[PDB]
Order: sequence, then structure tokens, then C-alpha cells
Amino acid sequence: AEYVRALFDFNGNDEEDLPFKKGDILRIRDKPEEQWWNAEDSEGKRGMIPVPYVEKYR
Amino acid sequence: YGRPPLPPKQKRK
Repeated sequence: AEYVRALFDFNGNDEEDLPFKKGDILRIRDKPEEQWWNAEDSEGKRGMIPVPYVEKYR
Repeated sequence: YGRPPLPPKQKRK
């Protein structure tokens, strides 16, 4: 599994987006395009996240 | 590093 750490807050704009806060750890579910990935948060919510706002987390 | 611009959404796989 791949997890990322949010570097910035993301409020979301489109219905499909997953909003998150700086420091949130998100699971990556799939990578449909280079800069937008499908992720899930600890509350079970799913949606698209901007790849430039996150960092690999180990 | 600052904060990078929000990326455009493109055609998906």
C-alpha cells in the first residue's frame, strides 16, 4: 500500500475532490492521471487529491 | 518551496 502526507490544506473545488488538512495521512487507491490521484482518508471518505500537495510517507 | 499551483485536471486512464 502507498500512503502520502499532506503538505498543505486542500479545501476541494469539484464534487469529486477529497478535502484534507496539512499533515493528514491519506491512502492512495489508484492513479488515473499524473497529478490527480484517488485517495481515502481515515474516516473512509474517498476522492481525488492534487499530487503536488502531498509527499511520500513511510 | 512555497506552495505549488493547483494542477489542471486532464484525461484519465
